[PDB]
Amino acid sequence: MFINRWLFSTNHKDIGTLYLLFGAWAGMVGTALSLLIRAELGQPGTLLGDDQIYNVVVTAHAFVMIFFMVMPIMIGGFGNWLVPLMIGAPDMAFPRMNNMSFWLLPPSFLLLLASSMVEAGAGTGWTVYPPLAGNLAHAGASVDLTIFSLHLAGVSSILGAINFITTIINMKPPAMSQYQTPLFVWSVMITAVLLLLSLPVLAAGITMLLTDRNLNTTFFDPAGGGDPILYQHLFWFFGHPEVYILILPGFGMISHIVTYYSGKKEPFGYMGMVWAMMSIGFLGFIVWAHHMFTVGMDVDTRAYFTSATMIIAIPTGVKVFSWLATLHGGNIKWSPAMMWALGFIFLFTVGGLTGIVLANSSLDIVLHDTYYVVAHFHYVLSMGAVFAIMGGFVHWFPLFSGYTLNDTWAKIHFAIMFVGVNMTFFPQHFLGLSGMPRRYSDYPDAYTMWNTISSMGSFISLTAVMLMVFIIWEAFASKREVLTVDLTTTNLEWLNGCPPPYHTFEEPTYVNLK
Amino acid sequence: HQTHAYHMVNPSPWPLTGALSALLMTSGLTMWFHFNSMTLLMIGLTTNMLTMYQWWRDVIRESTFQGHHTPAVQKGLRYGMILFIISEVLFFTGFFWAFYHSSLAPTPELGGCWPPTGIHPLNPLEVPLLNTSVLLASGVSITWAHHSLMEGDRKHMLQALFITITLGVYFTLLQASEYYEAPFTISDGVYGSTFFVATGFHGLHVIIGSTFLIVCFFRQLKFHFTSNHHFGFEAAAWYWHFVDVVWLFLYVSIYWWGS
Amino acid sequence: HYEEGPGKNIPFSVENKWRLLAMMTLFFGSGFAAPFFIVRHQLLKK
Amino acid sequence: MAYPMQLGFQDATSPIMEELLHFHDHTLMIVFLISSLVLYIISLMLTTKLTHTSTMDAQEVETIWTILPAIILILIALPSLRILYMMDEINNPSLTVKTMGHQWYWSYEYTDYEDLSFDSYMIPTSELKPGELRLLEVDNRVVLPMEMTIRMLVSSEDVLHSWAVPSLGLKTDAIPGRLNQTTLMSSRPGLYYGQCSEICGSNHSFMPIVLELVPLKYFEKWSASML
Amino acid sequence: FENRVAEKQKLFQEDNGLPVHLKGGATDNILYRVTMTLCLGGTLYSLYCLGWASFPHK
Amino acid sequence: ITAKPAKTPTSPKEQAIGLSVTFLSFLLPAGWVLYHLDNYKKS
Amino acid sequence: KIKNYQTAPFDSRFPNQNQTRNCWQNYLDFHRCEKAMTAKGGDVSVCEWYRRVYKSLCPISWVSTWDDRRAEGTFPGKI
Amino acid sequence: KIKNYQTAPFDSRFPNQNQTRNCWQNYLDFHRCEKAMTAKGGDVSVCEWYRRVYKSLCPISWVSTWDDRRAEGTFPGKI
Amino acid sequence: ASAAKGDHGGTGARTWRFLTFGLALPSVALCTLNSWLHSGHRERPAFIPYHHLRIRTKPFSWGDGNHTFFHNPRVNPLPTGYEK
Ligand SMILES: CCCCCCCCCCCCCCCCCC(=O)OCC(COC(=O)CCCCCCCCCCCCCCCCC)OC(=O)CCCCCCCCCCCCCCCCC
Ligand code: HEA
Ligand code: HEA
Ligand SMILES: CCCCC/C=C\C/C=C\C/C=C\C/C=C\CCCC(=O)O[C@H](COC(=O)CCCCCCCCCCCCCCCCC)COP(=O)(O)OCCN
Ligand SMILES: CCCCCC/C=C\CCCCCCCCCC(=O)O[C@H](COC(=O)CCCCCCCCCCCCCCC)COP(=O)(O)OC[C@@H](O)CO
Ligand SMILES: CCCCCC/C=C\CCCCCCCCCC(=O)O[C@H](COC(=O)CCCCCCCCCCCCCCC)COP(=O)(O)OC[C@@H](O)CO
Ligand SMILES: CCCCCCCCCCO[C@@H]1O[C@H](CO)[C@@H](O[C@H]2O[C@H](CO)[C@@H](O)[C@H](O)[C@H]2O)[C@H](O)[C@H]1O
Ligand SMILES: C[C@H](CCC(=O)O)[C@H]1CC[C@H]2[C@@H]3[C@H](O)C[C@@H]4C[C@H](O)CC[C@]4(C)[C@H]3C[C@H](O)[C@]12C
Ligand SMILES: C[C@H](CCC(=O)O)[C@H]1CC[C@H]2[C@@H]3[C@H](O)C[C@@H]4C[C@H](O)CC[C@]4(C)[C@H]3C[C@H](O)[C@]12C
Ligand code: CUA
Ligand SMILES: [O-][O-]
Ligand SMILES: [Cu+2]
Ligand SMILES: [Mg+2]
Ligand code: NA
Ligand code: NA
Repeated sequence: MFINRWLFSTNHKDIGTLYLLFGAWAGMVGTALSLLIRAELGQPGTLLGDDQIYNVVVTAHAFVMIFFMVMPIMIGGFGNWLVPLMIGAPDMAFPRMNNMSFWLLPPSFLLLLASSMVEAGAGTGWTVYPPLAGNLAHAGASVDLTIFSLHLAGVSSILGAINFITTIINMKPPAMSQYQTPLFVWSVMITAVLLLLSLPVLAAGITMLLTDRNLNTTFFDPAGGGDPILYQHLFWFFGHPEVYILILPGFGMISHIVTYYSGKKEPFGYMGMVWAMMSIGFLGFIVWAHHMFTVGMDVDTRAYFTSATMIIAIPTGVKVFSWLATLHGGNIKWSPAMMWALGFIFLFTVGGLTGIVLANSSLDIVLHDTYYVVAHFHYVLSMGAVFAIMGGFVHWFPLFSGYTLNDTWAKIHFAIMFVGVNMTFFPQHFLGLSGMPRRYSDYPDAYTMWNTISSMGSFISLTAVMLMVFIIWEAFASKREVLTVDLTTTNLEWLNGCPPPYHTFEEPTYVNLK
Repeated sequence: HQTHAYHMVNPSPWPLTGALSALLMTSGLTMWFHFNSMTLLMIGLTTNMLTMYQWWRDVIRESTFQGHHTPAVQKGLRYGMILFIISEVLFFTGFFWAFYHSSLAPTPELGGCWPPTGIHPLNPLEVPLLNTSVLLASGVSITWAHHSLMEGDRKHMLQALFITITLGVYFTLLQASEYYEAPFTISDGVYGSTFFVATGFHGLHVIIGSTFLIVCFFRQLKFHFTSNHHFGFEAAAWYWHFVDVVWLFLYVSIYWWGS
Repeated sequence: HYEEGPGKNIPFSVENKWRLLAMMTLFFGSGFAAPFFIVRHQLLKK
Repeated sequence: MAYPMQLGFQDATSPIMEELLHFHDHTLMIVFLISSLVLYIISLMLTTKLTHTSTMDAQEVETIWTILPAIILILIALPSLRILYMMDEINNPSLTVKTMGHQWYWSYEYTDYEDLSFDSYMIPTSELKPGELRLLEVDNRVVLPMEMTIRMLVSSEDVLHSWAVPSLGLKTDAIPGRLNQTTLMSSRPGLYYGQCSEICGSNHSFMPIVLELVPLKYFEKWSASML
Repeated sequence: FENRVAEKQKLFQEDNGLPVHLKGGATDNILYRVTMTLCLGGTLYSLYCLGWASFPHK
Repeated sequence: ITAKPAKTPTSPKEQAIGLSVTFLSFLLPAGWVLYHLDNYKKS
Repeated sequence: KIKNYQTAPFDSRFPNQNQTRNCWQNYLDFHRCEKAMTAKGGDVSVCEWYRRVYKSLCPISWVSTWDDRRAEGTFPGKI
Repeated sequence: KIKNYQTAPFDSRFPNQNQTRNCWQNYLDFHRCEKAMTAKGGDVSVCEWYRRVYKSLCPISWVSTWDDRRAEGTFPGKI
Repeated sequence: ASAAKGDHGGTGARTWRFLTFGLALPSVALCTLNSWLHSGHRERPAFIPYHHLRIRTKPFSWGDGNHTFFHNPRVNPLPTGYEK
């Protein structure tokens, strides 16, 4: 029965639980890598070794945080748990294929582990650009294992996307239109469309790198008439959509959290929120070359990409102001999830704004490949995606588990993490403006003070991660079983109790048309 | 028990065996490329085939033999197959992008021209044109099979499907011959790279699509399809038209315009 | 059928909070420790 | 070069770098303003016992928060693109220099008349002369004439690199098989520092760029001295 | 051929509690065990190969 | 949210144990590796 | 000899950051001209402009490799 | 180099019945070559092959019109 | 386009069979004839060891490392030229 239940699952809740466990474990791996980065940089000189071992750490840090922590938690975990419940569906459309999307991830992770253990690792950046990633500058199996790791993660997410789109279009109550589904469901559906379209291009690109490395193709090798920049286009055609994939489920959870703890039955401006997510998803496909403003493209192309990138601020700003307008007039419950969501709104805004700085190709010449970029994306990832994850985890942990957290402990955890991430990343703006490059194991002496402070911040965030593990333990250790929650009339996922039975909605909801 | 129409699937081992088969094929490719051994790769290919065989066998048991494919379930599968074909289109888009990138801006190493110096392309009016008529013809014959099935005509459905499969096999044998006769190779710079990787992934999809049609042929021989309910046949036809359309883009882009 | 309810819908047991603490400590600890030992492995390798 | 506790850009050494400084000041004002408005409005929403929980109409307010950001974006893009097109202008240089990235150092070629070339390696910390800068000095600097429009051509003989000099506003990727062009004009003599800005393997952190800007007559004496 | 689908319908709807991947009878169990043994053995073998490849060799 | 009282309440002493054990499980292995870095960069 | 050459002027055919083709074109133009002026009975001094432009713009290793391949008979451009 | 010119040889670039571009290209080549020479000081003698070919192939009225347009400043080809 | 054919009334099995045997398979037959006319081997070209062709950055994982997967000795030279 244990093997049938946990290895042969066809149940959306159990598969969601597997994803949350997997992503939590991955988050520890990714945290350890981030501390190794910041230990290397925490004083001038060399701690570990040269840039090879250092950038194997950096490369792994990124792949783990993006592919094994954020996407499994948001899409595999919250998505599987919540989407069927929020539409009254009895499971996902392809409940058995869903289980394969999960079980492809431990093999994917194993391949990433193997890449770092064989030879000298893949010290390429998570972008894996040739020729550094090719078979002369990275001879041996490491980069190929990294490519295969991405292939399996890609197949996992493509099949998961097919499952989520089909479920969300086909398995709503017959009276419920698309404009009566909750914003988190919208956010997953749009994320899934972005995955469906972008991951096959990445797959094409890394397959060409594989064949350049092993079958004597020359897609990216000038000696055969190839072009390293073609790889960059193919990678970023996926890689910009990918960052909207990382944030969109977060936006959907933030909408639910802000609505709930404002005591509101609904988010402000529902159709505007749907419009904004669809707009961001669409614009996210036509801006990729803002990752390439120093490669030598023609000036009119740089002007187009500057302009198209900045217009994404418009729909994003509609969401930010609509969250504020959802708070407006609320009976505010200062829960720990609400604290995560408020921190999200402000810190995501700061990071989005430094993204708009970077969108200007002229200024990006000086800022590209510096820590200003690192500061931008850790505000949206370490203080946006992660805050949405933490807010959703503390909000929905009682649903998934049946047990309550200690709210005071969760508030302490939020406070520590807030200090730690801001101490880590805010000084990195100064390091970037003043010219410290990315992917360096050591820096000119002038950069010491802010690197020192940034590394001290990373230890504070480590203390938060450790505290989080204790808090989850304390909840399972004490076994305070949920009785009721507020606002079930507008939060259907709670209405089958905590945790919901293995099978829910065996008798579907009744919704009439009138 | 339930009063919805959706399918609650029995707990299954095939997701796990499929995922493990992926691990074995990828680590197996790694062993083959770097440690001169095909062992793991052969295991992985075998377990992958066993997994697909048993998984789709079970989908047949669930639908033809157990009745779980209600119209709502069928509608979901229709969406699923369309979405899968869309992802496959985007996969090929990456290879077309590579082809146009290289051929519209030929670098000095090629001679600054396309085709590169020293490359002698196949004549697109010879076997490539024949291959084009073969796949176009198989799109007509599969449409005849579809209409025969809908009209209840077992004999002509089987005849038309057999013709469709024969043409797919003919394409595959023509392409295998052309690969062998080609005076350029995958190692002949970016010309050979784009030619063989793009037509090679296409040829793989022809083999997949032909295999799918063959599955449909034997299920039709076994009376699985009704005149109204035959989604495996519809999916294999959609996939077949997709394979035909990719070929037409390859033919116009790589064989003809790129010659 | 499977067991249902709080502490029953999970692949690990919460019947004893100290057994649980050991499990969770092995689980999260092993993930946090793995990068340090891989780095050690690479530094020792050569 | 950067100095301890620096918060902003290195002092501008070229006219284009000064334009970027003023453009950054303009854009950072907007970033600070919007950031602080969002922070303020959050606090405003959270500090009243007054409530309004029934359905709120959104149409009117969404005009304002699409049109106002649209105007702000235009006010950023206008000077942004002005500077972009300024950088691209025909400048008619008096000198062309090539640099080739390598693992892990830069070589330079001055082949307008004489066929001069040389390699430029980081000075190891153990060999620094007293008062010289850790990770930044090189053995052979890029000698160049000040107050003159110079064409720099950038490529690589192995993996990607990127050739950067922050105080001149310069960063041009070094890509094998490709010859990328940028223009260099220093308003002042002196020593101007930069570092490799595309991950390139083991010693990415340790292949700096040092320009040495000198009057034309001194540049000519230096080139003449290489015959 | 003759249409024997009704007899397969009877077989696969038999109330024997078996999951669909085993409902065809003893052949199903054999094929399943072959498949799982190859997967789990090959996975163990792949781990061995990692250990071998993780240290300098040849 | 409302909830039943804890079935198995976790006293402050019990919490100090779980917290210490949790923190040690992160800190000791990494500590051991980092302490021995120099011992690795010579072997 | 209309000279006093300092460096290669702006060429409207090659107005963008990628100057690869500019180096390649002037290298071909020099060598096509130098071949014309040998096989038909003239002076290579007529080819000098292309020579100065490609020498100014082209990486020394590119010139060296192209020269080697012309001598080998493997240069893929038409001269 | 030496002569013995009889008529314009087969040219693989223009293998078909329409020879318009063969006449045009050789006319352009001659006048391009000639401009190149009369500048740098050298000898139009090196241009002679193009001159013989275009004179062989081109209708007199086409040459005459193209010459008139070059003098007028209205010739649309690049020389 | 309407092409130049003409049928409908009802697109059905009979019409698609008619297209299969009356248009599609005749077209295959003609292209097969065309192809078997222009078959027969071209004069293979002089070998020139162009550096953008016969690329070898890593040995192939089969044979002697130096032969492509569908190597044809008659028309595929090695980096050092044609084989004996
Ligand atoms: C929670 C705390 C954790 C601890 C970690 C820190 C957290 C950050 C809080 C710290 C809150 C600080 C609020 C404004 C900081 C600006 C510091 C500055 O002087 O900036 C200088 C400029 C460049 O300037 C120059 O070119 C020359 C500078 C010197 C001028 C001449 C004066 C000479 C003496 C200098 C004295 C110092 C002046 C400072 C003046 C200070 C005025 C405020 O650098 C930059 O662009 C860096 C910023 C890039 C983009 C971030 C903008 C969004 C922030 C708005 C809300 C804060 C979010 C923080 C995120 C968190 C906020 C809640
Ligand atoms: C969750 C992840 C995430 C998100 C959501 C974003 C969002 C954005 N990003 Fe970012 N980005 C990354 C993750 C992300 N990014 C990563 C990982 C990289 C590095 C890749 C690498 O090289 O490894 C990167 C790199 C990157 C670059 C390349 C810089 C370089 O390498 O030189 C650029 C350039 O344009 C950019 C811009 C933006 C912009 C304009 C947005 C916008 O979507 C932000 C829009 C939001 C707002 C503007 C705030 C809210 C709006 C209002 C309150 C309205 C009013 C505002 C205005 C009028 C301006 N990003
Ligand atoms: C989601 C993505 C993500 C996240 C969260 C982080 C988090 C952190 N990152 Fe990372 N980072 C990247 C993605 C991310 N990073 C990427 C893409 C790059 C560029 C790679 C490249 O150059 O190739 C990068 C690069 C990068 C660099 C630059 C390296 C260089 O240029 O040399 C640095 C340096 O300080 C850094 C530090 C950190 C630190 C200290 C944290 C810390 O804030 C981490 C603190 C811990 C957490 C945030 C908790 C994580 C765990 C969970 C959320 C699970 C919780 C459990 C449950 C809910 C059950 N990162
Ligand atoms: C009957 C043939 C006719 C149709 C073609 C059918 C089969 C194609 C099969 C697979 C194609 C997939 C990979 C494409 C890789 C290259 C194969 C290209 C097609 C091919 O077969 O190319 C051959 C080379 O094969 C080679 O290198 C070796 C090829 C074998 C090793 C491939 C290993 C790489 C596989 C990587 C796949 C990654 C997939 C990831 C998908 C993830 C999606 C999210 C060409 O032979 P040649 O001798 O160079 O020239 C002919 C000269 N006479
Ligand atoms: C470098 C080498 C990398 C190798 C990576 C290999 C990784 C994968 C190993 C794959 C093993 C596959 C085993 C067969 C999977 C069959 C899935 C399938 O067919 O799933 C179906 C749904 O997907 C649908 O339809 C939609 C259509 C079916 C999709 C099947 C796709 C197989 C995956 C191939 C990879 C695709 C990537 C595409 C883009 C490049 C059915 O869903 P179930 O939930 O099962 O049942 C629902 C019941 O109601 C049915 O009665
Ligand atoms: C040389 C030998 C090589 C062999 C290699 C083989 C590799 C792939 C094999 C090809 C795919 C075979 C798929 C067979 C699917 C059979 C199951 C099926 O068709 O199942 C049908 C459902 O369709 C469904 O799940 C739809 C199922 C969709 C499957 C789609 C598969 C697409 C291919 C995936 C792999 C892509 C790889 C890409 C690589 C880059 C069942 O429903 P019906 O038909 O309505 O019947 C019910 C009626 O009887 C009621 O009256
Ligand atoms: C970036 C994340 C890491 C954050 C930092 C971790 C915080 C410190 C945790 C303590 O770790 C322990 O520290 C001891 C030193 O205090 C080490 O004992 C070592 O030192 C002792 C005395 O010098 C000897 O008794 C021991 O035998 C010898 O192993 C021991 O191995 C190590 O487990
Ligand atoms: C970047 C991509 C080329 C990728 C490649 O090198 O492979 C090219 C192909 C088509 C180009 C676009 C088209 O030429 C249309 C537009 C032309 C404008 O001058 C710039 C924006 C513009 C929208 C171009 C942006 C960019 O250069 C595009 C998108
Ligand atoms: C028409 C559509 C749906 C209305 C509905 O059926 O409920 C709504 C939803 C969101 C609206 C958009 C958003 O409110 C954002 C923009 C706001 C401007 O005031 C008008 C254009 C603007 C782009 C809006 C146009 C239109 O009214 C949209 C697109
Ligand atoms: Cu060279 Cu980084
Ligand atoms: O990517 O922003
Ligand atoms: Cu982007
Ligand atoms: Mg870069
Ligand atoms: Na360091
Ligand atoms: Na049908």
